[PDB]
Amino acid sequence: ADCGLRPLFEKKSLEDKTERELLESYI
Amino acid sequence: DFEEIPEEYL
Amino acid sequence: IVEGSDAEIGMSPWQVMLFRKSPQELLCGASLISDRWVLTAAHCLLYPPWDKNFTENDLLVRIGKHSRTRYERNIEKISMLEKIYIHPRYNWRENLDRDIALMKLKKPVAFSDYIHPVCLPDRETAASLLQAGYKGRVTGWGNLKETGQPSVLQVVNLPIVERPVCKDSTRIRITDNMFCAGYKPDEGKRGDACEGDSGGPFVMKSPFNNRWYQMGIVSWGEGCDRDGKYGFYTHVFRLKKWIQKVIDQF
Ligand SMILES: CC[C@@H]1[C@@H]2[C@H](C(=O)N1Cc1ccc3c(c1)OCO3)[C@H](c1ccc(C(=N)N)cc1)N1CCC[C@@H]21
Ligand code: NA
Ligand code: NA
Repeated sequence: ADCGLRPLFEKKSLEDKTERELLESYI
Repeated sequence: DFEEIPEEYL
Repeated sequence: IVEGSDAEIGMSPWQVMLFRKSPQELLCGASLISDRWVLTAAHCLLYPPWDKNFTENDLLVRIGKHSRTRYERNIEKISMLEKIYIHPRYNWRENLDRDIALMKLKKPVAFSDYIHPVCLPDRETAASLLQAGYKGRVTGWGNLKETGQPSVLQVVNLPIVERPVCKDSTRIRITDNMFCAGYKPDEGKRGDACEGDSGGPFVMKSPFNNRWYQMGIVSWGEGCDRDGKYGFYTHVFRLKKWIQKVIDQF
């Protein structure tokens, strides 16, 4: 249900330092 | 170089 | 992981370390997919050319870790294996086709800020994300170079590579159950998995629902971070029917 949502990031709406690199690649 | 883990797990 | 960086705390809370009991050492990476099931590479457990054949009792799974060698009191959780399940058609003779295994834990592990399961993809997310040039993320406590060892979990993001280029990079026979990832020499940037990273996850963050999916498993390569070579990954979606079967049967 909760898979893949990290307690210290997605659950708290905090981004890690390079996840935006992945997003930019998803074109 | 691994630190010892509690004997309980071994 | 070669040419990666230190992970942030809680960045990869599905990260699992497979740890040999005696002698005490890093065997491989792995992934938490529920509170009692861990996913890894078949070759981490079984590889007859090298006389590798571990039994449940031979190892431990360590979850919640950041530091490689330290016992992370109050943070990591250590769990015993109830049973190992290796893909019945894992092809260790020829090319490591279907390089996948499951481990059932003796007791459920408690989730925490540091311990949390990754999702497994369904057809649509694999179709949506497993595209040349789309980047995934590989994590592990493996070697920093082909020829030292990290203090904490390492992370590198790498683009999926076109199947023809994967094929043309190697004399191994590649199958639809594998994909490759890594930069090409003319792209400038670097990074790869290496010894000790085997079995760990290749993950992608869906831009549709903002959840992390494990699309691959670190499976094999030729050296580490060599120009013109790519890391190969087990294609998790393509073996999901076996994963489901196992979990549903056991
Ligand atoms: C146990 C397998 C071993 C495994 C992985 C590897 O590539 N093997 C060699 C290999 C490759 C292809 C094969 C094979 C063996 O037999 C048939 O098909 C694995 C490995 C090596 C390099 C990478 C990488 N550069 N991304 C990823 C995984 N190494 C590290 C320690 C264990 C050993
Ligand atoms: Na080839
Ligand atoms: Na390379």
